[PDB]
Amino acid sequence: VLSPADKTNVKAAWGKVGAHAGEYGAEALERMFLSFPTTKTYFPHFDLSHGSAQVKGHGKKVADALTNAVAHVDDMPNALSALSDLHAHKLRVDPVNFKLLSHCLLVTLAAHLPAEFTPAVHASLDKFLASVSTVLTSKYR
Amino acid sequence: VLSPADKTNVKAAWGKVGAHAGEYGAEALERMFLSFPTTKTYFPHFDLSHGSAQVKGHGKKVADALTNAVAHVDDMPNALSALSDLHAHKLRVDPVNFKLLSHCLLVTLAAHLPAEFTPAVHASLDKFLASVSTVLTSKYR
Amino acid sequence: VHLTPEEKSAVTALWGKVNVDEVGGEALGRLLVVYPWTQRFFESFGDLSTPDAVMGNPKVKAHGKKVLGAFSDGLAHLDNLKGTFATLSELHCDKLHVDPENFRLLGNVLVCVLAHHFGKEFTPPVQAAYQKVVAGVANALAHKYH
Amino acid sequence: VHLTPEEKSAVTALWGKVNVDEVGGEALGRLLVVYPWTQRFFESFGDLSTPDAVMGNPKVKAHGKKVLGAFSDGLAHLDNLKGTFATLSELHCDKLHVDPENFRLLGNVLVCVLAHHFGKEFTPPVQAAYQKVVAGVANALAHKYH
Ligand code: HEM
Ligand code: HEM
Ligand code: HEM
Ligand code: HEM
Repeated sequence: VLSPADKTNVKAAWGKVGAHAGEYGAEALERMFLSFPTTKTYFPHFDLSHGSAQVKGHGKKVADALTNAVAHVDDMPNALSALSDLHAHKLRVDPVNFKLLSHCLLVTLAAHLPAEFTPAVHASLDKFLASVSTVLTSKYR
Repeated sequence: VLSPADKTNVKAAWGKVGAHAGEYGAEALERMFLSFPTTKTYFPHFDLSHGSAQVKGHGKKVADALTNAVAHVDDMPNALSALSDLHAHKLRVDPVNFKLLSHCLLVTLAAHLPAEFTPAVHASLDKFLASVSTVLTSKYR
Repeated sequence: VHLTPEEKSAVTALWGKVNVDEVGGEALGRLLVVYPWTQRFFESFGDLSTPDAVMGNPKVKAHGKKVLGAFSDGLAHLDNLKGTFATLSELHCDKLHVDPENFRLLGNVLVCVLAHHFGKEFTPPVQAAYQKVVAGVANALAHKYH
Repeated sequence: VHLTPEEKSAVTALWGKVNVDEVGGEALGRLLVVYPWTQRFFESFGDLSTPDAVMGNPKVKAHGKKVLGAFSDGLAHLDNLKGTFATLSELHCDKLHVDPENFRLLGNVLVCVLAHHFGKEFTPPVQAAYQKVVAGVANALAHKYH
């Protein structure tokens, strides 16, 4: 569960994030591709040069989904249920790789938010990406 | 998220356990310590020799807590609140281990149940040891 | 990998007993049941869409014998699983695009299947041995990956 | 493990810029903050029951030092970890009883702490190379486990 001081934490690191959401989406993915190459099995239809516009584009869309689950922290179920049926029924990404992309977005945030990246915030954002990963893998079986 | 089917399957199976549930629960630990020797780092007080009282004893306790989860299947959180506290606050076993012992327990069912371990039984038992695992690790952070 | 010869025997012993075929269909099948997102690779196979359907699907069965055959293979050659499996490693990266994590899942399902089939002959020690092999063989299949 | 020339070179170069006792302290402590069941080995150390307490706990910060310092030295045997680490592996299995999952948890909070430290100098390529290093050191820690 996220306490309610987790929520504070997430809402006011992501509001930080603001209007770089995308770009940081994008870098997260690059980080993941380079540092964990097996994730690239699920992208064999992308050009995965860096700065592709497919990576771009996907990074945006990952960060607006996270943007929508920080708006709706208290019911991310209901908020995410579109993209949980997508990844359950369609995309079928093995659940391990949700910790690898959570890893690289925490690294990205840490890289870009040197004032707001406290211990306490680390902790809350780690938690928050674990919950969005469980609500994504929720409908898998 | 356990279907009605799944319930059934699982009542069934653990039904069929019976009164060997303690014996079973020993042999799953055994299997765990031999196959995934890291897991012994949480029991340097025990004697983990084949036939150990101590493991037999523990294994009874595991078993019974699982019998209680099956009783309970609609309000596991409840029912397993104290041992969620326990393991959170006290034992502080890393959540990767939970997997390890749930596969060992499958392993032991498989070995004892040549009839009732069908595919569909296997899948509900895996989902059900997963959701046990999730409850026991819910209060860690 | 690293056996003990009291582990290399208990593996070779039991695997003379294995139907490949049979065990191979069963392993694959259960994969696909238990962990259905695995069926992302198999969409050319036919209807997967509940348990009897996956276990009696003849295309499951066929492929299930292919892989356990190659698994077979690698038992003959224990102590260099990477230089056995490197071609097939390459393949399931560059052609098939299979996450290695699916190697681990089948390994565990296999163990499942051995236990169900052999009963109280698949003791704890034998398990342990078979664990080290399947972990071995996953790791050997993932070697090629970039 | 094996890293390129250019991999190795980019590890070595950042690390020259690292204050081993501050980064050691930081990573220790954020271990114990973000994954609070890590706390189980440490309840000599005194008052862990907030993030501020942890981070400014002396015994924390000495222990950090001393783990990082070892890791430091390690970076100079990156062709030979497992021999580097053999006897610590040992230790930490047979007398410390540390489940080697904590090794990996420390290696990914180390990474997060470089990034916070270095900002945009901790590029994706340089990430990647320390991920390789952090994994090597875990698995060399873990090598003598039984
Ligand atoms: C934090 C967790 C993640 C979030 C919030 C999330 C989000 C999203 C969103 C918004 C889409 C676009 C769906 C508009 O098409 O329908 C999608 C698609 C995509 N996802 Fe997930 N994603 C996550 C993790 C993962 C992981 C770990 C991987 C695999 C390593 C992955 C692989 C994919 C792929 C293959 C697609 C299709 C993309 C092309 O075809 O567009 N996702 N994701
Ligand atoms: C199904 C998953 C689990 C079930 C149901 C469960 C249940 C229990 C019960 C009922 C106890 C006794 C609590 C009386 O002491 O209260 C216990 C104790 C303990 N558990 Fe867990 N447990 C699980 C998994 C694990 C795993 C995966 C590990 C470690 C690999 C672990 C390590 C222990 C330890 C170290 C004790 C203390 C043993 C004393 O020293 O006797 N547990 N568990
Ligand atoms: C034990 C581990 C495994 C072994 C030894 C192995 C072996 C093989 C062999 C021998 C083939 C035929 C190869 C064309 O023949 O040159 C193959 C292909 C195939 N395997 Fe693997 N396999 C392994 C596990 C897995 C897993 C767990 C998945 C995914 C769930 C997988 C998905 C593929 C698919 C999609 C092909 C192509 C299927 C026909 O072409 O559509 N394999 N494997
Ligand atoms: C980079 C990974 C690590 C390295 C290199 C490392 C290295 C060391 C060194 C050099 C010692 C002193 C050994 C002499 O006492 O001999 C030690 C002791 C210790 N480590 Fe590790 N360690 C690592 C990770 C961990 C982790 C993650 C934990 C648990 C969370 C851990 C728990 C301890 C404990 C409890 C001891 C005993 C401390 C004395 O008793 O004060 N270590 N470690």
